Amino acid sequence: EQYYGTGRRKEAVARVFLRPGNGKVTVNGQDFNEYFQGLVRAVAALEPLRAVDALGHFDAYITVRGGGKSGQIDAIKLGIARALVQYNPDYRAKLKPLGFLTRDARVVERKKYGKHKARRAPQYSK
Amino acid sequence: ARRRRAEVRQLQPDLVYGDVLVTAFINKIMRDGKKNLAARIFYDACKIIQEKTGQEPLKVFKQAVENVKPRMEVRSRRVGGANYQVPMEVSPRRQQSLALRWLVQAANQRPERRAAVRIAHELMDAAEGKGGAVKKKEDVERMAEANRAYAHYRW
Amino acid sequence: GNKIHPIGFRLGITRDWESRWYAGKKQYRHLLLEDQRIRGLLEKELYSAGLARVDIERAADNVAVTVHVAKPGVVIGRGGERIRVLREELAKLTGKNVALNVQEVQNPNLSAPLVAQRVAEQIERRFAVRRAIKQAVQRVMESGAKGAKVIVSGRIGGAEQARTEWAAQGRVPLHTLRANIDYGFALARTTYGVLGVKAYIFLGEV
Amino acid sequence: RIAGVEIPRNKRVDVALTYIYGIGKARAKEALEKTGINPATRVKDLTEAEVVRLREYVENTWKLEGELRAEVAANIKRLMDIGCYRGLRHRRGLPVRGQRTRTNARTRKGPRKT
Amino acid sequence: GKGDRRTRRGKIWRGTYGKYRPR
Amino acid sequence: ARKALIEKAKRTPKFKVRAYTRCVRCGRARSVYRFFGLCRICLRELAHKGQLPGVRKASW
Amino acid sequence: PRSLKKGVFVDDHLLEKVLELNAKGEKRLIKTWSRRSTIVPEMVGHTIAVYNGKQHVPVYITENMVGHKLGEFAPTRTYRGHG
Amino acid sequence: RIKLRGFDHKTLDASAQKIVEAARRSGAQVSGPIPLPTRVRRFTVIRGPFKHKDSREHFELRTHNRLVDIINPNRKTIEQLMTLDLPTGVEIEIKT
RNA sequence: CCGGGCACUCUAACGGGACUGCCCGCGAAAGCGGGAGGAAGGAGGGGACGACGUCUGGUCAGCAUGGCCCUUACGGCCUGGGCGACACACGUGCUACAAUGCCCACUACAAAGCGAUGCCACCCGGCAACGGGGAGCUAAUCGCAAAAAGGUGGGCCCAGUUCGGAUUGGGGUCUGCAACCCGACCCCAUGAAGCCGGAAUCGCUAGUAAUCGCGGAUCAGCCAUGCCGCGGUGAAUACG
Ligand SMILES: [Zn+2]
Repeated sequence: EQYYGTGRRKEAVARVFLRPGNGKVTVNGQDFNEYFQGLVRAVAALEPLRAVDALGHFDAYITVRGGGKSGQIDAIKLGIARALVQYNPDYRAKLKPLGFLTRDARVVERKKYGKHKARRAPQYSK
Repeated sequence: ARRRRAEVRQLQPDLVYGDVLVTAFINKIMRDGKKNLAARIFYDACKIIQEKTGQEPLKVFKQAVENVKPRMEVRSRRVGGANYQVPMEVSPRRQQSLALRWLVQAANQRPERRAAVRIAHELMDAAEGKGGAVKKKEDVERMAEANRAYAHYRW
Repeated sequence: GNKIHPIGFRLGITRDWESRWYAGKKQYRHLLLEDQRIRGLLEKELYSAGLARVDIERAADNVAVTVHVAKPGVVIGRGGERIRVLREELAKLTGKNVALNVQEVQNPNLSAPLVAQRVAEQIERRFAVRRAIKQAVQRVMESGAKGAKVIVSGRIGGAEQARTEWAAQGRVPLHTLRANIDYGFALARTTYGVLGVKAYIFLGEV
Repeated sequence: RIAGVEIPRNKRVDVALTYIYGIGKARAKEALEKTGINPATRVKDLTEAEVVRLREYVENTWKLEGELRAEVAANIKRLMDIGCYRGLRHRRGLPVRGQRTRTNARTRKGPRKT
Repeated sequence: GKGDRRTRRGKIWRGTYGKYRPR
Repeated sequence: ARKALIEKAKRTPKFKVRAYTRCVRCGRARSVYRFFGLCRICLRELAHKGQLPGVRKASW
Repeated sequence: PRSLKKGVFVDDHLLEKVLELNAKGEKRLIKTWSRRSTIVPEMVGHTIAVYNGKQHVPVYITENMVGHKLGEFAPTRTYRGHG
Repeated sequence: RIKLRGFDHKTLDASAQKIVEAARRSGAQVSGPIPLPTRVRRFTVIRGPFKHKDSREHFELRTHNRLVDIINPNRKTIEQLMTLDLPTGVEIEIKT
């Protein structure tokens, strides 16, 4: 029936829900392409559903918050990986080799004092 | 880069062609993280070459890269009062990136106003073994091979 | 020149704030101000008694004050005269109900401030700086301290050229956060200038 | 053509109007409206009744090329006469609006003199 | 560009509002 | 010339605009925090002093 | 510029002095510390030694200097070039 | 409905847990101790008194928030409510 | 939006969790490379943390301080001007010189902070700045506040440009007692240099660079492109 995961990627939270069907995608009450229109990268969110091929099996009701769409996209790749193994832990095989089940540890590094950016030291002349 | 060799980044294969190398060429296209912009500009030139000489663009792509993948180059070496430029091989890691950087630069210099066409003409002439990017590869190894007398100084 | 203050480095880790009182934006600045002057008024009014700590908590409209000292009888006065003498005189300054309290310095050879103070009065009286330090550090470690260090900078012994003298003993792990390390500073000024005094007393890595 | 100068035919009237000294995007964005003229039409794409409409209109709306330059120099001329601080800056040819005179006044001082 | 008050972007970089940057 | 100056900052002027904020502790004028009234130095001193309730080295 | 919603600011004591000499006719060259005021049309025909920071610089008030501040015509700085 | 604001979380939680039992002692609803997001107020400053702007030092005031609510006021608790134990690093708000 | 529930996220406290823990091999060991699991693997990332001392470094202008120095003055008040000058020279920044662009309109997506004489919703007038009203907010609930780049469509068509906005003329809004020197912002007009920059030279190895925007401190105002942070997108390369 209902299946859930969570998406977190660089300040992006993704609440994913897997209800079996033809592969619907509602992102904040919107179509996938609707909420991601003009987004080149915003196609791989279902690739975990292309790792294990229940693409036309589960209808995806999902919400997302925080960060750009791209970060929102990665959280989607996370949430999709979650309910799958929750649905079928056998899916962990063909996901762990695919790395979908690991969260992106990358985060916007803290900006330091003195440094313009996290590592952008001002140009100095001796 | 003194302790380890700082192994490469495993790029993510693209959505359209599932390639990392395509993703690689995008990165040389990408400016200011504007991968959405650069992504179309490649995929647009995909359509373009798919129109002019309608084939597999990727077939056009790698064929273009093979025509510009360098294999021998010089390296500066100021041994004594003369700086040497030793003819050197190239790793496939650096073969592509040099070739990748070469094509994009030549694509940065064609006259057609939108970049997607400059890429379009560039990859075409690239697979055609023509254009300054191909010339860039030609000139180097020629320049490289022209100084084979410094071969044994290779380090 | 380059090291961190040990107390602030350990606030909320192993060491606790010296005046606990919640405040808002509107009253934090005002209630702080009288809180500062209370530290000063009790300071002179208790330095002779050997002041150790002035903990100032703020209940509703009355300052929960706690003074740590080695001479409680010297603090309270003639059977509690001076305490009232200050408990009133203090509230005159703060204006609110100045709730004053005294607390003895159990093993005053561990009070980094008092250990600093005592070294000051010695060097305040021309005593041997290099000697007083060791004698200072000695009984400190002799008093059960798990590590102690004392440093002094300035015109050591009236010399027109400054210098930093210091003696230590026992483990003094300044970097260990959970190393309970009482800091003590003593401003010992002479006829020929001022001498800085710092007391480091490691007690236990609680 | 128009009040002082001609508009580039291959360019749309929008930038063409602004080419008039004394006319920016604002008046360019407006005179077409008060004259009801479509801006998209190129200068070569302009009918006579439109232009004479716009010409007489804009020429009767604001002093643009010569008359405008009169007061401009006039305003600075009258400034220099009273001897105001502002007039001092002009008569010295230095940054009039409180700019940092020490550096970055090349726009008012031109080439460098080391 | 970003230094143009008349440009909306200029007021953006300027962080203000004018005729060319409504609110 | 600071005490009368830091005293002058205490009295009220002919116009509210002259009312500026000095350190309550060191009388300093620059880098003075409205929330504390202390200079950036007096803050740091009292900060490590532990007399500042809640205040502490912010190290995220 | 000063908001026209707000009145045209003029130092009243200096303004009042001007209105005073108006009744007493053009005379009594007015030294002023009041650089900040704007000239008023009454002020025309008068003269003032406007204070420049160290000195009261004499300024004759014409109609060409009505809508300006007083201090404008008193240059507070003396520049003569370099060398 | 009661708010709790302090600089410690322990004293809050010490205060909060005590109060949470208090209305629990004689009433309900004892709305659970809800940790509101802790309003932090950074304070950055140069370490040195003179220049060397670069070397800084960050300070903070984590005014930690906690809260509990009472659905039924339960005036027998209300006297218990006003009969409160407020440590010196806690402030309290009233509602229901 | 509500009732309704705490599922979920989140909020904020306590814990667990990564310890070469485990398997292979090397190694006397230390450890080392491979693998397994694992969210995290070999220092998981980033912080705070700066030894003896060095630089007779900096600071007497934060403070305190020995000493020397002035007391109808070098002290204190007021007024104004200066610290903003300006032939010049250097450092550090911002904006650019364009089509991977610029402009317009619509449409999204954050974080982190701030706010009772402050955020000011919303409304009206006003080209706008802003002004007149005016609720909520007393703070996860009111607001600041729109994120911007991004996406859609439109225009521009290589142009010193619909690039560029410097300067300057004028007309205004706001703060302020007062914006001349000496504020910012709005509007009109003006439309400078600048076609990617010699010698040389800087930073950066990952969510980094680069780019886009957001908040706060001081502050009435702001001369803030600074500073401290916050987030969006998001790289290339490392032979050695
Ligand atoms: Zn201070």
